[PDB]
Amino acid sequence: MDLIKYFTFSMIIFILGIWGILLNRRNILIMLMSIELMLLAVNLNFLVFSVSLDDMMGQVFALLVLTVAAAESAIGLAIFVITFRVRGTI
Amino acid sequence: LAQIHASENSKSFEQIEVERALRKKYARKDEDYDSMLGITRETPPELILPDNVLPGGKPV
Amino acid sequence: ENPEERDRKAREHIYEMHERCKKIKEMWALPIRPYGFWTFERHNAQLRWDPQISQVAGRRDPYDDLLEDN
Amino acid sequence: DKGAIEILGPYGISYTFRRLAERISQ
Amino acid sequence: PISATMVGALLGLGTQMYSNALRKLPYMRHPWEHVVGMGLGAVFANQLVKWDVKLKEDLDVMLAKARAANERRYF
Amino acid sequence: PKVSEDKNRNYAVVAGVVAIVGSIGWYLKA
Amino acid sequence: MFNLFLAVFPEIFIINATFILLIHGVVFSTSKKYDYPPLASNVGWLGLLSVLITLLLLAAGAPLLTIAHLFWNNLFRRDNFTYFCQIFLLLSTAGTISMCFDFFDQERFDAFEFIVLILLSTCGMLFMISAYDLIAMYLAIELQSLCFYVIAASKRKSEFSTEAGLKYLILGAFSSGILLFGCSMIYGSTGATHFDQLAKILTGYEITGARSSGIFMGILFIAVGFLFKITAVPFHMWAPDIYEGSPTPVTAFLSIAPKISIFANILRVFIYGSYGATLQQIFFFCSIASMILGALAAMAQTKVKRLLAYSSIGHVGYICIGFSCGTIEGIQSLLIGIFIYALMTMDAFAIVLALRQTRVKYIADLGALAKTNPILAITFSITMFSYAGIPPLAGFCSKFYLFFAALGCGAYFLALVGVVTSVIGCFYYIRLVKRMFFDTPRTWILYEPMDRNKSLLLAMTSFFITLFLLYPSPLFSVTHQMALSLYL
Amino acid sequence: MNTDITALEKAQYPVVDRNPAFTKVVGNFSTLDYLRFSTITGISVTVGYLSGIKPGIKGPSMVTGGLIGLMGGFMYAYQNSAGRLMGFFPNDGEVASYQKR
Amino acid sequence: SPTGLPAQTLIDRYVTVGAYSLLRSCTIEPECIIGQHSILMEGSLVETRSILEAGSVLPPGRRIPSGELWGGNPARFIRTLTNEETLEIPKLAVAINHLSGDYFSEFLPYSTIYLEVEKFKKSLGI
Amino acid sequence: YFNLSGLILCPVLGSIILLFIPNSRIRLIRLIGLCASLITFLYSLVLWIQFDSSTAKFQFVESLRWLPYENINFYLGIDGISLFFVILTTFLIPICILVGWSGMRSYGKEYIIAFLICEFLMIAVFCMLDLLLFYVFFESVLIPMFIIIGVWGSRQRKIKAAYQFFLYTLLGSLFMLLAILLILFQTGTTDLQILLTTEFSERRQIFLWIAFFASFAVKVPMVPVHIWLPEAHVEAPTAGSVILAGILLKFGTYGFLRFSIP
Amino acid sequence: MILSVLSSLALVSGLMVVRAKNPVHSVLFFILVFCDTSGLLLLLGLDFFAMIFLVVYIGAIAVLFLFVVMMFHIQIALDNESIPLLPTQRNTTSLRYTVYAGKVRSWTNLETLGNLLYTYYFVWFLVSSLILLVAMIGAIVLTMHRT
Ligand SMILES: CCCCCCCCCCC(CCCCCCCCCC)(CO[C@H]1O[C@@H](CO)[C@H](O[C@@H]2O[C@@H](CO)[C@H](O)[C@@H](O)[C@@H]2O)[C@@H](O)[C@@H]1O)CO[C@H]1O[C@@H](CO)[C@H](O[C@@H]2O[C@@H](CO)[C@H](O)[C@@H](O)[C@@H]2O)[C@@H](O)[C@H]1O
Ligand SMILES: CCCCC/C=C/C/C=C\C/C=C/C/C=C/CCCC(=O)O[C@H](COC(=O)CCCCCCCCCCCCCCCCC)COP(=O)(O)O[C@H]1[C@H](O)[C@H](O)[C@@H](O)[C@H](O)[C@H]1O
Ligand SMILES: CCCCCCCCCCCCCCCCCC(=O)O[C@@H](COC(=O)CCCCCCCCCCCCCCC)COP(=O)(O)OCC[N+](C)(C)C
Ligand SMILES: CCCCCCCCCCCCCCCCCCCC(=O)O[C@H](COC(=O)CCCCCCCCCCCCCC)COP(=O)(O)OCCN
Repeated sequence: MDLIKYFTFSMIIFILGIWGILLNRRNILIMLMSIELMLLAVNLNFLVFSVSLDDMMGQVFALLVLTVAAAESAIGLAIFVITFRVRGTI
Repeated sequence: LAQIHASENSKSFEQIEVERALRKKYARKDEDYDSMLGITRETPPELILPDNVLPGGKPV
Repeated sequence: ENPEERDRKAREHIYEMHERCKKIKEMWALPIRPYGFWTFERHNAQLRWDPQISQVAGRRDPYDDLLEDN
Repeated sequence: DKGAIEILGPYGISYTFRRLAERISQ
Repeated sequence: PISATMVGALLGLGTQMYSNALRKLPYMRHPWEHVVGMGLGAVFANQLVKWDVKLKEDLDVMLAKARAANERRYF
Repeated sequence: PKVSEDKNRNYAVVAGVVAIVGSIGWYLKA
Repeated sequence: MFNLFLAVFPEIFIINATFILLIHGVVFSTSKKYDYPPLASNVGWLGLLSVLITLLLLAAGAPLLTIAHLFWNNLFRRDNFTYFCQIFLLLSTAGTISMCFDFFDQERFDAFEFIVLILLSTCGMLFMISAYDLIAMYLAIELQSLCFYVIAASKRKSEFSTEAGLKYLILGAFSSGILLFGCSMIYGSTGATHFDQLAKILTGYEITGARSSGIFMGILFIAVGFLFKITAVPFHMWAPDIYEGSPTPVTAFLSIAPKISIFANILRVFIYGSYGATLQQIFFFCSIASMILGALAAMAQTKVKRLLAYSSIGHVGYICIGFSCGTIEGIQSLLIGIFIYALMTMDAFAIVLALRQTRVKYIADLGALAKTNPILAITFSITMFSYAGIPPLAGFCSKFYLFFAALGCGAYFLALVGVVTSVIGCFYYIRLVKRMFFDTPRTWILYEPMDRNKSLLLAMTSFFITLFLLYPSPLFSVTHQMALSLYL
Repeated sequence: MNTDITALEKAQYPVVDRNPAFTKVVGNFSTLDYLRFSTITGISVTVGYLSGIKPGIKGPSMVTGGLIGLMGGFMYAYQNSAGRLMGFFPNDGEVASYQKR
Repeated sequence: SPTGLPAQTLIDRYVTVGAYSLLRSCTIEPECIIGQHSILMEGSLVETRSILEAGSVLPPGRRIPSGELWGGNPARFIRTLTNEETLEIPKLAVAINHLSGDYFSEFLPYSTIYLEVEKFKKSLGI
Repeated sequence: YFNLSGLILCPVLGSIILLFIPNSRIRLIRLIGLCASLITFLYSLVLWIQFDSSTAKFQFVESLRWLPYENINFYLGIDGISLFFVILTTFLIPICILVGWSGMRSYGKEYIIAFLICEFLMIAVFCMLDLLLFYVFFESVLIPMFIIIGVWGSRQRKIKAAYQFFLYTLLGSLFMLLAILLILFQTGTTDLQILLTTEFSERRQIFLWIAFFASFAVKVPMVPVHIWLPEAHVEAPTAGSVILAGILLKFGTYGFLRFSIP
Repeated sequence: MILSVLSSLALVSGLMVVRAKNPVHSVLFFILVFCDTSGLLLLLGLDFFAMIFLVVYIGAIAVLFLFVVMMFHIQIALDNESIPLLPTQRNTTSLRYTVYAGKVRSWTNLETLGNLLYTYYFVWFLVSSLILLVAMIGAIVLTMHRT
């Protein structure tokens, strides 16, 4: 049993990301790193399923979701930077 | 106060059009876009009154 | 109004309205998913594209390339 | 009219929506 | 009767004068664009009727296909 | 003074005339 | 080979036009000869022209949308539903661009990248409607989400705009993560991502033998993510705050365009994802809760934009009534409601933007509007009554036919909730009409007259709203044609 | 790469040269195609000129609008000509020309 | 203004200012009627729903109480306005607005005097 | 040939003409409104003359498509029951115009326009032979009467009375609309000539009858919902009370005579 | 064995990320999460994806997050689908059929991906390109103050 472990690890990563978004409502940076943790967990799901089913439709999707995750990081950090400037606090 | 009225009531047609265009161009301002572009649009001298007619002589 | 024409129009209106009513009720009786919509040609496109891309590298039977030499 | 019909009507007691809509901030 | 051309022209004139009213201007501010609006309204109404007829025909065809597909369930 | 001097404005006038003529022909030829 | 691209000229044109506009703006905004011209209106007009030209390309080429369908099969699927949905989306985008012209001049919004980002979001939604795969749908959703995150925080110096953008980005990223986990769980259970394959693999085993935990969980997660996207309660975490803090021209676009495409995706998911009527229950509860919460929350609003946001939530619930009843007459009611709601929302936001030049914030601000501008008050009252659903207006037809569809499937509980919510909505909509005409405030606020674009848009939409019942046949015909084409 | 030009909805008009080349479609342009091309180009040029006066760039806006109009009008004319050749639009003249060929 | 309030000359809605009226830094509250040859000096307040008689002068810093009729060169109290007068006050402003709108339709957006200027220039060359 | 189309279009033209007339021309507005009302009244009187009194079939029938499949359509017709209601509702309007003759300088064009829209919407109510559209014009009268009560009310109480009237009318309206929808789904159409020849099951008759009674009893106050009529009557202009007492109280009785009882 | 420890360390790192006082430590553990995920991917044979995770996640995004945290404030804060196989592999390992036909010409994870990323699914590739362009454009307009 290895598919079970691979899915359980990513499920726990997803749960941790959701917890970080929920628990750390006061801090903005944690609310971005938790989203990135969730994206990492989903990408791991797609790659593991692609290897398990012997299909290339999960690897293409993981590569294409890396771009979305990076662009979300960029836009979120820009928005945070401009947000701190205006109100002077987080 | 008579001096600004005298300088306004004697302008030619060409000067009036130019001043109207400048007044329209500088009616509303956007400091954010100017800062993003690194420029500072300043009101032309044709749209500046002498400080001797302002309520308390405001230079700024 | 001509009494005959008015009555004839009224009866014809009732008759045609009843036929249209039956037609529209049967129209409403149609299910959202038609009977075997996967059998339609618009919903069967992989069955016609995969044979065209069957010999493309990355989709071939491993023993296929071992026999294409001769 | 002014009593039971009004109190049980639209504004004698049906104006609890003020005490109900304002609670939607929760 | 009431043709699509006349109702379209009336709607175009009405929307032009409605736009003029909404801007606190006189109703017949620019007379030429009233004529332009009448023409555009007539064209739009005629095109709407012409499109409605074809749309009903296509709906009838699609419904005939759907009924034929459903009827085959009984075989 | 029988000459329009602005070259850019003249080209806009030509383009507008061409657009009107083409629209009329489009509404007539089809 | 070049003729295989006849199916993507409407998208190729808009992409290339956006590139040309970006090059033009960046070259001439940072120029010394012209003294850094504020060419936001220029780019806006050229973008509106580009939208009209790609509308001409898309509408005229109707027989050519199925060309090379086998070659494009794995990428996207174009059909009659996609054709009309895309045409309506382009029309809404053009209307929003027309409304936002006055915003660039009076308030001096000189950033031309706003129009470029709007065009890119439009391209993303065009790719969204025709998307026939989980991958394509997710990518288009992310593209439009980013284009909206950037423009939500366009007012950098504003406290509300930055907070609104941050909340929007966090909520959208969380929803995208949930949806994407659902897609992963579906892919790992069926091995397929194409909608045809995912329909053939799920249409037979209708939970007849056992409930597949992976498939059920993936369907539920996709539904939850989509419900976040349309802001149906309890997934309306920060939607009123986002609507309030966002710029009004921005709020106009997010209230219309992101809903048409997402509803198209939800329909193209229902065509295959009807797994044991699981979504029908979820959408049933979501619609009831959305109607109830919108009705009970819009009565406690004093600002115009928060009331518009809660009206949008209530109308989303009213539309989801159609989702809860899966039938041709249910999907048709859903599409008619979407169309009418989009037109009413465009009308209301044009009215709001007309008064935004004088900084309107509260409902009491528009107190003596019946005296200063006695025709704008009439137009706004007409729009409010259309929101309420008064019979003579066009807003009654959508609610009427949605209630008919709900009663068709036999859901009597939905009808009662809809009726009560309609009563409450009508009360808080005529409350606004009371302020304009019946109150006599001591202090009046005088507004400056609007421009030609918004005046024409208001006139056309007001003539549509009042005179829709006289000739409603084309809308019903096209809607019935679209609903049938979802399957055949 | 393997390609397929077949369409889901069949052509309702006679089909001549089902997969036309770019040069042949361009050489099939009729008077109506040139009319719509010129109309779109002129409308775009006029809109660009009118919209660029307030910023102060008439010529640059004229050229940008002209490029947009040329691209859009050319693709519209190509779409119409290809549809006529492939049989999706009424090809009254195309069948007359290619029958005597 | 002498009173210390801002000296902007502000006229609210439905205010009828009679002819030959000299206003300087005065503030007139809504629904007021100012008579002919009336002089409102600096920092003078005319409260709402009040009528000032023709030829009346009020020194700087004076105030006209709401709902009263005032007149005279050193403006004094005359009587208290009835309901009918204080409700017909805005109707006079509306009627004058209608007359002004009647006058407003006599002028096109652009005059045709530039043609006369061009003819005059042509009579002298350019 | 005098038909029901012209009788309905006359108030439409009257309201459209006044819509684009400057408010300074007070004399012209009053003259045109009064002339339109009188022409409509004479049209109704002529419609009386050519009324056959020996046939139960609906007379002067007119049709206009509403749904694309002709399921529901604008069917206009009069019988011996609704003829006098049409005559009365066209006769009362010129009286209402003449009532506010002296004070019309203050109300403006929106007064006569509101009354003409009221006449247009009430003529169609008594002439509709389609159940659904009878509801559409049945509850379209609220907006003109809401405006009449609120804008031209007497005291500040006008806001409360308008709310009460509007709320009661909505409560009746939607509960009747549900019954109309149930009838449409089962029968298949909403034509009166078809709904009068369809055998309804005994169980469904009581529910539908109660739902119809809910909307009609409000507009013909029986006992428990007669608390809006006095307040609306007192807080209304002199001509506004004539409309509420002369016509709007005849909707419930006509609704019972036309739909519920058959 | 290797899977268990490589998963446990990643779980602890993520837990520390979501429950860290100093954001610098949170970002440092956020790096370790991907450091472990890369090894987990390497255990699957996806060598290319592990290297890209190193290049992209902890090469670009982690560096960007570190830049933002540091210079700015450093302020404080189963049985249904696939039933598992029980450990019966003494005989199962012997029951291992190897098909030599699929090994004569074997592709790598890189060229297998590139065979279909650019030809058969190129539209999604261009959509990701457009997303990157949107990010580039939005970076400036939000954060730009010249002179
Ligand atoms: C909001 C205003 C409310 C006004 C509506 C009430 C006033 C009544 C006039 C409504 C009006 C204009 C619509 C106005 C659009 C609004 C403006 C939009 C914005 C513009 C700024 C349409 O009304 C008719 O249109 C018919 C459709 O054809 C429909 O009949 C149904 O059709 C079947 C379907 O297939 C159904 O199966 C079936 O059950 C019905 O037979 C009905 O809708 C109705 O009879 C008037 O009719 C006008 O269209 C047609 C007649 O047809 C006339 O020309 C036609 O052209 C060719 C056909 O293309 C024909 O070859 C030609 O022979 C004919 O001459 C016109 O000269 C004019 O008469
Ligand atoms: C009495 C019975 C008849 C009664 C009927 C009489 C009919 C008269 C005949 C034709 C009427 C024509 C109507 C067409 C009108 C179009 C709108 C006018 C457009 C126009 O502003 O002009 C040109 C623009 O150039 C074009 O960008 C686009 C302009 C292209 C179109 C101009 C071509 C006009 C030629 C028409 C053919 C004339 C043929 C002879 C006609 C006379 C018969 C002998 C002047 O630009 P410009 O920079 O100096 O200034 C403009 C202008 O001020 C405003 O548009 C703006 O304020 C400003 O921003 C700027 O844009
Ligand atoms: C070919 C593929 C696309 C290549 C570009 C892709 C990127 C798009 C970039 C678009 C923005 C840049 C567009 C070119 C900017 C330069 C414009 C230009 O060449 O004209 C100049 C000057 O060149 C001209 O002579 C005017 C040319 C405009 C009129 C040309 C006819 C209209 C052509 C439009 C339709 C054809 C499309 C363009 C040709 C392919 C502008 O005139 P002014 O400087 O204002 O005139 C000087 C006098 N005064 C300042 C006092 C006003
Ligand atoms: C539907 C129910 C029936 C309704 C009735 C329909 C009747 C048919 C339509 C009749 C229209 C009549 C209009 C008269 C013609 C006047 C047009 C002149 C406009 C013009 O000259 O261009 C400039 C503005 O452009 C503009 O004003 C263009 C404004 C266009 C706004 C909408 C653009 C299309 C959006 C897509 C449709 C809307 C959404 C639908 C889903 C004017 O410039 P200026 O001198 O005034 O000064 C600067 C102001 N900018």
